Amino acid sequence: TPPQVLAIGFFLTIIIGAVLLMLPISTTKPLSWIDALFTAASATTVTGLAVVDTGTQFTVFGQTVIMGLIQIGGLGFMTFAVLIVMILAAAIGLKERMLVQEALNQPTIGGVIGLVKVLFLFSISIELIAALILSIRLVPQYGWSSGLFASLFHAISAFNNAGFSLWPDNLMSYVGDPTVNLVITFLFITGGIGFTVLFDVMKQRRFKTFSLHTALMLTGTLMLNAIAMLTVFILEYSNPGTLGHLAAVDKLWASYFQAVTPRTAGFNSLDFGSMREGTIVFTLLLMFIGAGSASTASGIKLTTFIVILTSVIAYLRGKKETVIFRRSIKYPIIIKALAVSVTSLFIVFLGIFALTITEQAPFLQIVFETFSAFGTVGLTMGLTPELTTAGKCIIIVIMFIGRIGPLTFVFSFAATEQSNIRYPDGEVFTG
Amino acid sequence: TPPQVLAIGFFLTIIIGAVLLMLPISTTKPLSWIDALFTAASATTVTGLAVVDTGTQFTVFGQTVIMGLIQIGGLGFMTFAVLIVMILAAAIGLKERMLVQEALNQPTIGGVIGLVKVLFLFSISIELIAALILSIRLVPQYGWSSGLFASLFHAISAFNNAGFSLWPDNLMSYVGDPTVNLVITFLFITGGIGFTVLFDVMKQRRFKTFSLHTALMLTGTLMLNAIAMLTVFILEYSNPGTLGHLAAVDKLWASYFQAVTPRTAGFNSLDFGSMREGTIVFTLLLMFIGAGSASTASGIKLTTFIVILTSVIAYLRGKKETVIFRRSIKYPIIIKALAVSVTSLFIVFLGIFALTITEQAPFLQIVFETFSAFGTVGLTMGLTPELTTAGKCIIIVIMFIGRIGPLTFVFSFAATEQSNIRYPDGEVFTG
Amino acid sequence: KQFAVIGLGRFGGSIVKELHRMGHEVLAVDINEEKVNAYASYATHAVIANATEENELLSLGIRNFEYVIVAIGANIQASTLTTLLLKELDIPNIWVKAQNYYHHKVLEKIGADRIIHPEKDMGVKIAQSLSDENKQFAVIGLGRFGGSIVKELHRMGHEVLAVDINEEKVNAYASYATHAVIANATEENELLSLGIRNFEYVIVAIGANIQASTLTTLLLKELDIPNIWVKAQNYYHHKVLEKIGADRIIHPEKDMGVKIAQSLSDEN
Amino acid sequence: KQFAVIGLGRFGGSIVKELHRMGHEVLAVDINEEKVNAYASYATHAVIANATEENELLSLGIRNFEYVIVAIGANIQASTLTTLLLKELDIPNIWVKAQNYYHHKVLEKIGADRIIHPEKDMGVKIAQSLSDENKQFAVIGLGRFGGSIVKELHRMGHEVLAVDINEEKVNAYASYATHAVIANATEENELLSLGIRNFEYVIVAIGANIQASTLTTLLLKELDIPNIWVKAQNYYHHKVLEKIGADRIIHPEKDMGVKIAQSLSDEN
Amino acid sequence: KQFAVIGLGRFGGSIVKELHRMGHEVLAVDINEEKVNAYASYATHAVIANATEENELLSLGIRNFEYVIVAIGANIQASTLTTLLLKELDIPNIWVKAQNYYHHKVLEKIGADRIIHPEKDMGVKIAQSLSDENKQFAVIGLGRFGGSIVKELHRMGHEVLAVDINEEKVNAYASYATHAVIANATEENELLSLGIRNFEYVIVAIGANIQASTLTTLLLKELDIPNIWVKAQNYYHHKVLEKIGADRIIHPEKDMGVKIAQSLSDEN
Amino acid sequence: KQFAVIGLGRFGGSIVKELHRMGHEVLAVDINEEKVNAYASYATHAVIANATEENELLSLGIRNFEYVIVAIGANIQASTLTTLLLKELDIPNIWVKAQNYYHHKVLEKIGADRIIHPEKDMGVKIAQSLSDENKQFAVIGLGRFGGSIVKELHRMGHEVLAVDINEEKVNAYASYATHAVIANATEENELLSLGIRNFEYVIVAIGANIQASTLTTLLLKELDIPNIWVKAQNYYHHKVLEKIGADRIIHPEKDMGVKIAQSLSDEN
Ligand SMILES: [K+]
Ligand SMILES: [K+]
Repeated sequence: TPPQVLAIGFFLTIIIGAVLLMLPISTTKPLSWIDALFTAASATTVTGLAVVDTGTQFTVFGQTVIMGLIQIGGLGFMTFAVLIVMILAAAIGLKERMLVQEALNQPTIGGVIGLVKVLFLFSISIELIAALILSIRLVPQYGWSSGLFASLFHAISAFNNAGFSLWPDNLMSYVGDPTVNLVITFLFITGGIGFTVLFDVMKQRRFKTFSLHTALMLTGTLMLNAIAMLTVFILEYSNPGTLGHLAAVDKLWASYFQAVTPRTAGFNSLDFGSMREGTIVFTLLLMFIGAGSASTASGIKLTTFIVILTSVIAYLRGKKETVIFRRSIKYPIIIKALAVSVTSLFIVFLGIFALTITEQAPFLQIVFETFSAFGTVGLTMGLTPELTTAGKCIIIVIMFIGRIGPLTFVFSFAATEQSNIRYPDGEVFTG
Repeated sequence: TPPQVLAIGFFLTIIIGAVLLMLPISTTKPLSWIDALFTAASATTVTGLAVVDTGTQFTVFGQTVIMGLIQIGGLGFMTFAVLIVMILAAAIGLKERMLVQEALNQPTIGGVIGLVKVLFLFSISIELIAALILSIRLVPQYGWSSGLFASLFHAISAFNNAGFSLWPDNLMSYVGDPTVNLVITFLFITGGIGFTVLFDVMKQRRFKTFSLHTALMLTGTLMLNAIAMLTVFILEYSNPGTLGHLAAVDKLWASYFQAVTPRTAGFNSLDFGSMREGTIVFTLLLMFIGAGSASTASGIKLTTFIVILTSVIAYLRGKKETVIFRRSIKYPIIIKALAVSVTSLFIVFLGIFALTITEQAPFLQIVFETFSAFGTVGLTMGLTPELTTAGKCIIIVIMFIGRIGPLTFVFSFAATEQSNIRYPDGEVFTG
Repeated sequence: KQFAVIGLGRFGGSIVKELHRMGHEVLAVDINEEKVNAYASYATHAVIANATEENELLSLGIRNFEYVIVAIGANIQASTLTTLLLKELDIPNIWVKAQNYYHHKVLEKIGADRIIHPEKDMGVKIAQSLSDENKQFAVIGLGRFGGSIVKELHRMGHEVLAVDINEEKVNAYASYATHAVIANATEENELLSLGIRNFEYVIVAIGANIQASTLTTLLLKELDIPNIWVKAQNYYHHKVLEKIGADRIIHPEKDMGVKIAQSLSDEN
Repeated sequence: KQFAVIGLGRFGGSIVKELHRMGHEVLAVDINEEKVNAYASYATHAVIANATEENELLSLGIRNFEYVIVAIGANIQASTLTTLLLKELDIPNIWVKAQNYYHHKVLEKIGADRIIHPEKDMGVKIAQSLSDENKQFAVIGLGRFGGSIVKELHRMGHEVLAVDINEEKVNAYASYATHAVIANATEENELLSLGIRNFEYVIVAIGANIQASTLTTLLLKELDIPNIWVKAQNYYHHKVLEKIGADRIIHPEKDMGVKIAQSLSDEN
Repeated sequence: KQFAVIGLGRFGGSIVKELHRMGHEVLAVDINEEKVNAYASYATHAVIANATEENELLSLGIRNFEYVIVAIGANIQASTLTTLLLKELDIPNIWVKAQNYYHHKVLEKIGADRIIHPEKDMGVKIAQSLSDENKQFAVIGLGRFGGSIVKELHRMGHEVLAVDINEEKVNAYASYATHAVIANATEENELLSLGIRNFEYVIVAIGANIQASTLTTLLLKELDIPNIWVKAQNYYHHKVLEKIGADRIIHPEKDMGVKIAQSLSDEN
Repeated sequence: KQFAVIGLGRFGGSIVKELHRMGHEVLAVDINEEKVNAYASYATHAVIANATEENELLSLGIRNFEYVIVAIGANIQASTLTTLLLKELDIPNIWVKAQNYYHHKVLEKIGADRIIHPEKDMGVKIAQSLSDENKQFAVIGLGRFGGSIVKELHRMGHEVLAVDINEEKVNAYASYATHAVIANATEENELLSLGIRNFEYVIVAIGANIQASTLTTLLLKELDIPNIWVKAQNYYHHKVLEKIGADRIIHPEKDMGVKIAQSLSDEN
């Protein structure tokens, strides 16, 4: 069924792939049974964590199989299951049309087969032209054996919001590189915004004719980034460790990128293990709230935040209803928003709790790791490599649960119950 | 007006009292201008924090004025303003009846003058009989000059959930004292449960005839405590620092009390500065959610939690409505619950952020301090004494905002706006 | 000895019919003649008159009657003014049929020697019949009748699964029954989901819309409900409900009159 | 000196508004708060309470009021029981708003020091305004108001062309007017054929269906009717009827209250 | 040259009246005679017949008419079957009055040489009158007419403050107007809060409940609205709305017929 | 071979259920999904669509179906336009459910290969069942069904005591039955006075008000009527009527579908 399928199905691409890389061909140094079912699950979830380094540990075989897993979930689990029935066969009833309506967040089922072609085709479209053309501009340095691949490997990870970098220095080497900061940011940003805002702006193209949702994203997306670059720049300005000593121009490529990478991007322009405690904080929240619905990965999509927050902002005033852009928000959207909200938190809390005891590590890093793990953010304060075994199995579940969304995930093993009889009023205070 | 009055009014009892103790009579060692407007605000908020020690720094004058401030807010700000018009005068219109309906969380105004007598009278009732009688049983040791006072000072603080202990060892001296753990716990527990559950069980006295709210409290209250004693006992069992080395019976007086004191109690049976990282975690959440509505202090009353959580538990299933104890919960309660929920968090986050930079202190303690500060919990990982000035003014606001409740506090400077015109539907995804 | 009933409604008619049966003089009398006609051989004296007019009360030697019964429904003022005039003729014991709560109060300050609530007073009696009849109790339709049973049974200390179509009533009866439920007795899934099958005694007190009263009992009989008691409205309702399988049918107005006709008889 | 009005209906509201205007203390009070709110600055004391409860009447020191006004419409029992409780507190002068005829009688045997019929009592006054205003009289709509004018004017000895939509009323007013006619004021040919043009004073008393009241006055203003007096229902009815050409608009409930508010004032 | 209009509704009547005015032969004809009577001197030939019967279409030499107009409202089948029969007689140009969208389609596959939507087609014309009349535009009531103006004006590129009582319509017109608002034009605070005062052109297209149409225009005229255009229903609505201050009144059915009566005339 | 039924009404639903039973492919499809859901396992293919849209008819490969059934009741235009679109795709045999007489005509000029009148066509069949079932015939309720029996039986040459509540129908059936009578089947004296007891076959065809249908059959069973045949409305009507003593119950819409489902099957 629609939910379960995406639950146990997406679960297999991780297992099968956890052996596609644990193979003696893609692994130079011995890949422990633990650090194999992990790194293979981080790429498929487009999370940005890994027990073992990337560009090194893995050969050309362990770096190619990672781009295939970072693509599978980069559009959803059912975004690739309906694309193998039209290019090889054709025609699909209302039986499979209800599956992609759950893998791209769609309120309609009567029409999700025909789009299947466009999505993936459009995927490898902006992934190639922006990688092998614009990303191979300043990367041909390492030659053609490492300049051709390294420029294509990061796009399938940049646009998909993955965080899997080739060289050990997760992009940290390109601190103020104009091409990098400009090329890759455009990849995970748009790739990050819901497929709606992606498709919307296309045929709509009007400065006004943008639906509530679509119109929302653009505003919140950009707007927020402004508060993000301002935060990182004000706190990590004097920080001698990172950005603090960079020039005048190089300080913007760090604040900007670092204020845009927490969006489940997974790239490091600097190092989070050497930044003011305050900065790291704002991030936990900035990485908690993903970016976009249909997006390409996230724990709690931006939209959810806006709603929940703004909706509350209305209560403190009086508006009997939560109205946005003079186009009121129906009641349902509220309860679901709340649900998805408390869920992410309730879980992330279960992790930060089940890890502080599992491994003797700092507290700030134990919390930063959890939020990032559930939101497939990629940024790690340097605890991913030193993750014990006990804390791995559970952590593998975090990224698993986070990427799969707390809602569409809970609907699987949830015996839907239908109440037909109402009950008496229940008074209760909470002020 | 009802809201504002409790806002700027309760604000004065702190200022006025901040000088009633900064006086050369109640202060032995010089009381800095900073560490005076603080400790005086912590008692009035019944929070449990203090820049300077209690029983020491303050003389018999600085320890008595603290009981008066811990009493004022122990029942609310308007719980003492309507009691000075019936014992000295009598008769009150519908003009003052709308004020105590906001200081004890009441949905009715037509009848809050007559009760005024009962509440306070009933207050000093269980406060005396349970202090000067049951608490002076095993405390007459220090004589009558310190046995008569020390047994009356902690009750006005115990029943009111204050955390202000006389001796430097915040009750830490009575680790397994049967009289202490039994006498004081009963004080902040009941005193903690909403006045409703207090008044309810009285005239109702039936095992069933308990309203939704009242019926709720008892269940959640006890039930939760079980999960609390179990948690503290499982984590701090082997911990050599605290409880870990205590005998067999002394290990229960610690797990129990420590699993009951986070309820904005403020008493230490052990030390939080030497406990497994995991334990401290569960606490931040256990202290975040207060205990009861009408209660006597708390950031986010237990009720709010239940609702919000359980309400979500229904969504994941199907019940078109959130029904509790076969007595469904109306829609309103939901939105308000959410509001009060996100507010506490949104704020506590602002603090944890505005402190990590203000003072060079650990992260775990910076988060534990905030949650406790906004929920007037009393438990401090030993950072209260070492609180700088910059982080004080703001911290004083935290406790101020937390105790006054995020709702009844925001309604003051909130220009109530009334929308009369509806708007078009606004589609938006969040899954 | 002297009996006279004013207002030949369903109630006032069930008393002139019962008393005459026992063998007691009954001065039946209603405003119009439509009823007074059918009750020409059901009472010692059938009279057509209006209880609000003085000369009509006097001319009827109503003063000789120690027991006057005002059963005129609807127009409360008719019920009141009458009892009012009656109390002026120093009528020994005046028994009146009140409609709502306030009717009770006002009629009480006038001098009404007794007030009867056909729907209310009956429910309590049934709530006594269901109790002495034996565990699982459930009453559908919280009308005046169905409400006087959930209130009485709960009083005695018996589980009562109260339930009405809307919630307006179900709310006021949240602490008047073991379980207050808002539902429609015509829907199957609602009857099932409410574990109504475990109830040996189901009470359909839904007034008005007879079909609601019928269909329900109809569904009930399908779940093999041991004993289904239903509140019938008119004569035909009795018949139809009888062919459905209704284990018992009650006529609040009718059945009450006979009881009162027994109270007035043993009263002298 | 002590004034208190119970029930803030249209009538009870037009008295708390007028008395406060004159400068007299008015203890306004209605069952709910919806009305009590809008009258917070229209009376000496705005109170939300139910006149049937004793403790509420006592706690409100209602005993100190020599003039109590029960204007609670609808639920007659509310009007009665109240006056009933009032008479118990030995209230000097209790004035009550009766609904129908019987309400008059019953309220009279309770002890009501005075009863007012907004619709009725007003018609007689207007029937006095139309008389001293000059010959040709005609009243449309035989409601309670329109009926109290055809009855009064005929009494004085003035020609009254009574006429209502149906015949039910027109029948009982066959000897209560110079000419009883059954017709619909919205039809032109019916207005013409009735020589309504010869009437200098037309009275549209048709209640309910406002459009009936309006359209009529509308047609009337077309026949150049000298002075058209119409019975408006709500505020807007006043405005609209004013832009049509209505030579005069009357608010039975409203205009009456102000008169009573004058009777209670000059009464002490 | 040969003109014949079937169905003397408001529309079909405004064409037989207009064409006869110009001086063109009009074979007016409706199902009953009630209308056919009042149009005995409003058409070259008044005939009483049913357009669904063949012998009646033949006997009326309808075949000689190059322009047949089916204006029979209500019963769509009457409108259809007629055009159906008409197309069989090889009628050169058959113009029909469609009701809903589907009527348009079906009538289009039958052979209807032309279909007219009185309400719809008129709105677009007015949307053209308000445009060439000058900035601030707002249309109240999103009926068929009020909906065809918010759709047209937005098309042209003019700000349109669309607004209807409920939301059902306001929703579908969220992207068909500068501002879609859900409100009731009778409430003051709702008109004010919507800054309706800044609009020089207000359009009251709320059909049905005339009072809704009136009261609104009434409130509008109070805010000193420069030019208020309202959709009247019947004749009297015209008059009343005219005495209120309506800067303009439109009769979708009526005003349209005259235009068509001009299209059929200049068409030959 | 290829079967498809549009409109899952009571009729269109009894065909998708019957054909699937026999073992024939049925492309069931209705406008909404409410019905299409309950018929997901009652047809070869359950589809949710609107028969008026072209792309929906094409995309559903409806062209491959030789037998299309338009059972969409109510909105006749829906029934028409559909058949209209169907005839365009050159559908071999299109069977449609007509509502009234004119629907028959119009649907006949469109190209409808077959038109069915559930109520009408059924009565004639029953009129054949009652005939071959044996003298005294009487049909109560002259609805469409009850009217198609008094018309058919009289045709065959059998006495038919036609009778309906009002006279409107009883008038048009004065020469369509042995005896046309105006009466109400719920009144006893009317059933007796009509010597209804002599009739061995009573037919209760009174639609709507189910109670009318019931009570009647109820009274009938009391007069010991040999064989009482009644027209049930819904499922429960079946049950209740079955416990009353109904010798036979007929579902015009339901029972007809099964017959047609037999005509389409034996048709190839
Ligand atoms: K990532
Ligand atoms: K505390």
